[PDB]
Amino acid sequence: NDLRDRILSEPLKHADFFNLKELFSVRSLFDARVHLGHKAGCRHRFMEPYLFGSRLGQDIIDLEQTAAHLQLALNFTAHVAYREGIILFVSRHRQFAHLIETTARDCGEYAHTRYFKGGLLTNAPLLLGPGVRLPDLIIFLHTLNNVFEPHVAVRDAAKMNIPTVGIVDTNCNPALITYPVPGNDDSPPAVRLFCRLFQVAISRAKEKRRQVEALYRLQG
Amino acid sequence: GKATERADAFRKAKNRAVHYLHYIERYEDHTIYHDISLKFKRTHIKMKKQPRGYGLHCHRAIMTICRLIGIKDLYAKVSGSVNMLN
Amino acid sequence: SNEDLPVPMENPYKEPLKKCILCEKH
Amino acid sequence: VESFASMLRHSPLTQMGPAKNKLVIGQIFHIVEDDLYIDFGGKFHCVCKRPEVDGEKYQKGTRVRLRLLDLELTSRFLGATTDTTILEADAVLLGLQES
Amino acid sequence: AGSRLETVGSIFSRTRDLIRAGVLKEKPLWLDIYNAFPPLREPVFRRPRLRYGKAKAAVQDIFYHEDRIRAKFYSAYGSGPKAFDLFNPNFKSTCQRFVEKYIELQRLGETDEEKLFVEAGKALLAEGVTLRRVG
Amino acid sequence: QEDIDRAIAYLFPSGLFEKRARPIMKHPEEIFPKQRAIQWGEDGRPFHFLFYTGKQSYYSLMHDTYGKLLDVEKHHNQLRAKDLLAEKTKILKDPIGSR
RNA sequence: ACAGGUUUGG
Ligand SMILES: [Mg+2]
Ligand SMILES: [Mg+2]
Ligand SMILES: [Mg+2]
Ligand SMILES: [Zn+2]
Repeated sequence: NDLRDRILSEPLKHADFFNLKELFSVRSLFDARVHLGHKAGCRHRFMEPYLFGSRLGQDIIDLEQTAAHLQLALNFTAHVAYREGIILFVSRHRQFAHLIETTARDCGEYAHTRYFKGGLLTNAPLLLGPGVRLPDLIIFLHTLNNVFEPHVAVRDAAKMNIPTVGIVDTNCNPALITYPVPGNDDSPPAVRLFCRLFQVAISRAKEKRRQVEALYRLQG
Repeated sequence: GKATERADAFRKAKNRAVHYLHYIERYEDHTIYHDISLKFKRTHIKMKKQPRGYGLHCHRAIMTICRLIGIKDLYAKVSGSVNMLN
Repeated sequence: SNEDLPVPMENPYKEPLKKCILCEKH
Repeated sequence: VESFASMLRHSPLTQMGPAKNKLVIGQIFHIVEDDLYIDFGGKFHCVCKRPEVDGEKYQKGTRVRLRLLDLELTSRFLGATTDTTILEADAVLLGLQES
Repeated sequence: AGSRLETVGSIFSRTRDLIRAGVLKEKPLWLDIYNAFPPLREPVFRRPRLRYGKAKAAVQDIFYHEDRIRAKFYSAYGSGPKAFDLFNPNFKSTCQRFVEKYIELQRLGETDEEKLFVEAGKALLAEGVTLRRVG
Repeated sequence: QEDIDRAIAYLFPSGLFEKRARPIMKHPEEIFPKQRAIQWGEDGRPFHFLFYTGKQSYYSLMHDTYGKLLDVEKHHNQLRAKDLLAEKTKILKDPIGSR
């Protein structure tokens, strides 16, 4: 039991323990239309510090802070996937719902791209089952629903003390999101880039966990 | 907790009060850190930090809330409305 | 230090305002 | 390393300037019985009606020519705090990659 | 059980002070990762108040010196003959070639705008492209 | 079963108008309704990847149907690109009587 | 004032 704490305490002492810096860069985010946001009138008030400027009406999201936030988001999701944490990909957007279900299936994590029920996270012991384990991380691929209002889980996770990583556009509200990533969530390649980044992050985390357990079996 | 029966409302409030728990920073576990003067919807609360000898000279409900928190020394003055929920 | 930073200048693509049928007439 | 402002100053969307009456090559990525979802590439996808001539030549993956009118359709109305975005772009169909 | 208050503080503070008080006997597995790699901004709740009065946004417009020549190009010739290909990252349009000729004709010691404009308009014919002046 | 119900009707001849009130002895799988299988292991992690959607069977059926629709779409696009028509109309099932 | 009772189907 004393050596079990070593497996959980090892990755906490390193910054890039899973080597996620090679996954992306500012040029890898630029060609995916990530730096593009909505118009100037659709700008949320809490998006001003995360913006680079306005290119003839359309707001431009800076990519330096985008990558600086994405590094922390990928590190956190890789660490929670390493510590055997339940990860739920939530997104209410009727264009990439199938892509998100397939990404969560290839990741071995869980997905919610359908109509989020009322008491799902709060009234879980009555909505899901008698005793249910709530997800240890919620990754939001679209913060707003089809009504252009903040999602229900973005508030229910903050109510249930569940960490939330979220891709926020120029019209989103990151006040309650634990790890916001200022980028674009409306272009197909921009969505696919984030889905593949989180895919490779969970894959590398589970693989390094299996390797650490392989050496755990040889340490005794 | 609201229900048709009084014991049912009591239980609905007991089992629902634990889900909303605050943590009150208590200076030396007997008082508050500084004198706070707050203005709620229509209630004015003025609470002052007191030494070890001024034990709970507050409203009859604020004394109970501070006795549940752990504050052993406090002076509070409620002006304006005296609504219990506010 | 950066040279490619945008400069606070006026809008060059400012389309001229539309005129009425009797703009600058008598 | 390359800075984001340096790549954005030389990005083609910066070179285009205003999106009014601009010739853009866009690729179709979805097909509806009468509507064609063309991806001109900027932010959103424009939905155009299949013309009468050479209508069978428009398939998924076909690149066509468009005259961009608006990058994103947003407008304000009575008592609205923000705009009502349509999540679409406005452009007309002219041809299919003449070459 | 826990703290279901969203507007009081952040999830990290609400999970830390609960264990500090001794009501949460089990530490969540994400708390060590939050203590190790905290985000840039603490996820505290902030109400989106509206902006009244003379107060405006803090963002600035994106404009370069090349736009002043791109406006002349789009005012005189309009859209270039080569249609825009937004998929190509290194795509160079006719207006970009025009401003590339303009920035060097500026370095060649010329100040007059006509002597910087019509000479680049004639230099574009050296490569073999066509220009349609919109009357 | 045709001898089980026949022997029950003789040994316990209950005269009642409602057929469901009579004594009946069948296999437990027709008497008891379809019970839901376990959804999570001993560690708490759910089995299906759509468990947090409320309807992990219906949404999985819809996801498989959409995944096969996209496969048919891409295969038919490639077949139209190669100019081959080997499929037929297999939807008209009127003489069979399908619903 | 450490306050409490009292307007009303609420
Ligand atoms: Mg968006
Ligand atoms: Mg009174
Ligand atoms: Mg009255
Ligand atoms: Zn006039």
